This record gives sequence, C-alpha cells and structure tokens, in this order.
Amino acid sequence: VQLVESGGGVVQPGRSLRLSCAASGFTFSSYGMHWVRQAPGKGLEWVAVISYDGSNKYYADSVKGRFTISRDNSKNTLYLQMNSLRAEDTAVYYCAKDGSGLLDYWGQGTLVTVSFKGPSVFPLATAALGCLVKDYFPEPVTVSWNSGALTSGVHTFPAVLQSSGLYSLSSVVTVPSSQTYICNVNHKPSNTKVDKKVE
Amino acid sequence: EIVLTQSPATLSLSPGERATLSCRASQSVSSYLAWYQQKPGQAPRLLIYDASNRATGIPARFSGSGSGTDFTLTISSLEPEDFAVYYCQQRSNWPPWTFGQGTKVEIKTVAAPSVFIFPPSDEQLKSGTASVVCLLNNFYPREAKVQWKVDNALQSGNSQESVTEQDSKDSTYSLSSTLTLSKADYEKHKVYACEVTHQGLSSPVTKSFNR
Repeated sequence: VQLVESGGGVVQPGRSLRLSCAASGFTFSSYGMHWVRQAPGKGLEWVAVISYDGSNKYYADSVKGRFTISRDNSKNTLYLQMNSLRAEDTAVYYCAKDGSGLLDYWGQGTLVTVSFKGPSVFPLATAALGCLVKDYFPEPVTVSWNSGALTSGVHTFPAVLQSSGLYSLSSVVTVPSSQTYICNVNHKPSNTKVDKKVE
Repeated sequence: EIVLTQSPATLSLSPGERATLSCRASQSVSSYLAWYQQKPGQAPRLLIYDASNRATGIPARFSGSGSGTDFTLTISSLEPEDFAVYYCQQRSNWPPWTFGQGTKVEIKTVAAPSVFIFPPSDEQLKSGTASVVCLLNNFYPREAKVQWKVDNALQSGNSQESVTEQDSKDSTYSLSSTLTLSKADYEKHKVYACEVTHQGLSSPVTKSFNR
C-alpha cells in the first residue's frame, strides 16, 4: 500500500489550502480515509474522517466551517480543503487508511505552516560563550562550532516561536578559559549562511 | 472527547534492556487501545492493535496488555530501531479518536545547574532591541525554572526558555532563558539578574551584571 500526500507549503492566516493523499497498493474504495496532524513539537491529533464512497464524514472539533474532507474513488486520492487557516494549524499532515478507527497504514506526511527572513547572529561572550540566532523564518537552523571541530560542550537549544512569527534560538559552548571560536550558522531555507567570531 | 494520558514522559534505556510504557484513560476503553511507533522524521506506524495484537510485520519483542483504563506496551529486548516515540490511541468513543501525548524511548543523579548570564551585544543594540540570555548548564532532574529580575523587580512573561533533550551520558538537561527588552528599556535600567531555583541547590542561586 502507498498513501502519499501533497499540498503543503506556507500560507498565512486567512488563506486556504488543499491537500490530497493519492493511493496505490490497493482498492482505495473499500476503506475509510483519515487525516491526522502533528503540530511541530507536540504529538498526535486526529483531524477528520471520510468513508468508502463518501457521504459520511465526522470532523474533529476545532474545525468544520473551516475543514472539509472528500475523495475521488475513481482516480484514487483523498482530499482536505482547508480554509480559515490559523497559527494553531501549523503542522505536519498525515492521511491514514482506516481498518473501525484503526489507522493500519500511514503516509509520509506533508507540512503546513501558518505565518521569509534570515537570522541576525550576535555573540554571547571553564567558561561559556555562544551565538544568538535571532529573528528568522521559517525553520530549521543548524549551528556548527568551528566548522565541525568544536563538538564537545555544545548545546544548540531547540528554538522558540515569538509574537512576531520569527524564530530565535541559542547555541552555547563551554570552553576552558584561555584559541579562536566561531559558530557556523546556516539557514538553508533562505540562503543565509553566517559565521560570527567570538571574543 | 476522552483523555489518554501516557507516562513516563520519556524512557532512557540502552539497547538490550526492557522498556515498559503505560497508557491510562479517564473511562474504560475496553481492549480497544492501539499502539503507534513513530521513528524520527518518519510517519506513525501500527504496532499493537487492540492491546495484544501485533499488526503485520511487527516483531514479538512488542507485547501489549491491559483492559479498561490502564494499559501497558512492553518491549522486552530493546533494539536500536525500537528507539522511537510511542503513541497510544483509543477507538471506543469515536469520534473524536483521541491520542496519548506520547512517550519517547531515548538512548544510553541530582546535579545543580551551572549558571551563566550574557549581556547583550552592541551590533544588536542598534536595531533597537536587547536580548539578555541566561544559561543553566547540565543539571538533573529537568524540572527547574528561571525568574529574571530587572533591578530586583520580579519580571513577568518577557522571557522564553528552551531545553535540550536529556543528554545520553550526564543524564542531564540544559536551558536557555532569554529575556528580551527594548534597547531603550535596557538603557533605562541597572542590575540584570537571573535567579535560578533547582532541586540540587539547597540555596537559590543568582548571577547578575551591572551594565
């Protein structure tokens, strides 16, 4: 079997999107389809369901009059027309096959993000120093220390979305006083690569 | 809905060991609880369905049990692959099918945190903002929080913390509490402290800096 999604991307509060979970490996009609989502960081939250031909549909609360699922039992895909999209919805979307309420088969997910700028890297002077990767969108980031040389004593902290929508993380290293230190920051998502010496 | 509560919040075992997970409910859900393994960067997968059953392809190390509210997933001989995030889901009161908030089977004592503080740059202070940063280095257990202080004035909700996953060796954690001020409000003040409270410290600890 092969449940695989598409549709994800960046969208802002207000707009809408449409996904689709195309099917192979099976007779897509004899099963009820599903939509589950993983809000970055959190766990599992089911979003909605649809049946064999498509007349029965129960949605998770938090939606409807917003979310509308459907399916095309002829060309094998499953749909989800999102509207009214909000921040809360920022998440990775999965479509599982129903067994029942037994998602016996999942898909690899598609990412929907609700909110593009590079980070402003500033220095944080045994001892301890580091870099402050601030105000950037979207994620992720990667911070190396001395081009892959300084590894022992590094703690790149998971980041924190802020009131603006611009993430900002911290990476720190503990070094024995007394050598040059540089953090390698790279925001592949915007083409922002930045090195900043530390003193 | 029906609340599914998992615990431990995280399992820290090295291969070979036996890991026991628990999924408790608010009502009876019968033997309708399913388990889900979600390896990193991948997608949820069906482990034990209904509470004892193993869906196609699943090895025997995975054993499920329970009936009613309390359940238990049991991985007897931990394998490097079995290190993922395990979810439990009830399919009794459908809809909404509710999920457990997870349990992470992670790989490989009370230590007070080592505190540091970091004054703002200058290259930052021109845009108009100042970010003071506090660092709580390698400490166990996790639970521990920071109270920033601008001239002995308890500060409220203008900070933001982050925590590393549990180190595999120390068995510790780290934390980045960042206080964010305007450059103006920053220049408007004096002592920038960070009071750390933690189980491995008979006495609360502080780290300050006049600017």
